[PDB]
Amino acid sequence: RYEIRWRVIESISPDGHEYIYVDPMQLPYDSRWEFPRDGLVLGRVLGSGAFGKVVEGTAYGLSRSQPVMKVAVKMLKPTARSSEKQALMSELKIMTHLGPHLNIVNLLGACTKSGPIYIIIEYCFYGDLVNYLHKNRDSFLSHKKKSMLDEGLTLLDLLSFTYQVARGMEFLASKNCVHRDLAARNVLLAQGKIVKICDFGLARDIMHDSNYVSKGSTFLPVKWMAPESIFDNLYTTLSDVWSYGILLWEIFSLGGTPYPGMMVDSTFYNKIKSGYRMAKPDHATSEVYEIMVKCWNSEPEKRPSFYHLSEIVENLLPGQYKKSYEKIHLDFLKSD
Repeated sequence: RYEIRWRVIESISPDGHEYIYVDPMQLPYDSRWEFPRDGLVLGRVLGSGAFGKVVEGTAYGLSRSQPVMKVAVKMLKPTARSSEKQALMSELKIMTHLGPHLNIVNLLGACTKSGPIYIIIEYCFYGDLVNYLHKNRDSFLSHKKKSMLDEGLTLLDLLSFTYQVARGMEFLASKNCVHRDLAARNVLLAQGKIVKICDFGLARDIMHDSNYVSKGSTFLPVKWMAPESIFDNLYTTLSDVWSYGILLWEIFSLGGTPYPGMMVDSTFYNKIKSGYRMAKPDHATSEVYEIMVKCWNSEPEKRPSFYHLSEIVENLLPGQYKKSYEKIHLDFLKSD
């Protein structure tokens, strides 16, 4: 049952109600990513799920800038079915198609012969944003109080996370890529407080995860899904924009649960159909809440694009933030 959530839209109708996803099986794989298993040392498990895990590792000779490099490694469980092994390959093709960006968890290499499949990816020291925000809750709170009366976590960090996710999603959307599970649990934080969007599905157990709900064959992240996804099974980049607003609510609640205290049941769905939206989280500014509400337009075409969101949020960031971000993004693309 493992497969990546992400899809690439091959073609879409003018209205946008019909589309075709690229079938990764159609694409050939070039082995530009192949890396000798002997150049990899594996360490401790970083996350473990129903059909695979992600492990910390060190790669020797994988990078020219960093001949000794800390990495993460994705791999299936021992029982894993052939179909899912193919899903790992598909993931390799999709990443190759996207190419690099500062704010996604990037592919670095792969071991696909003479052993189990390994996907070598960037290591994100701080883990996922939910856990990071929970652990730094009281530090943010303390900063807020000091600011009120006059190394941690600040409002500038929260706006930086907001911006970097918008930039990573603008990149995916620019590639006709739809994430379909955008949420704080799928945003990792690297050293330097660089946020990196991913699909951490391999390392979760979907059946026991209360962020997902059964429908039919699968488990869906209903509280992050746009109404046309919930009701009509449609997922486009504009659906992701809805998810992005839900993610912002998680960020500015410092890792709160969306629709807190509401269970996904018939009354939940009826409230959504009636136009219910979440209230402002405690630590959102009014501008930030305005951004969320725009993302939650019932009409997909009225939602802002990720380019427009990146532009809006840049207006909330000090001019020098943008200049550091652009330098770090440059440094990243020049690496190796």
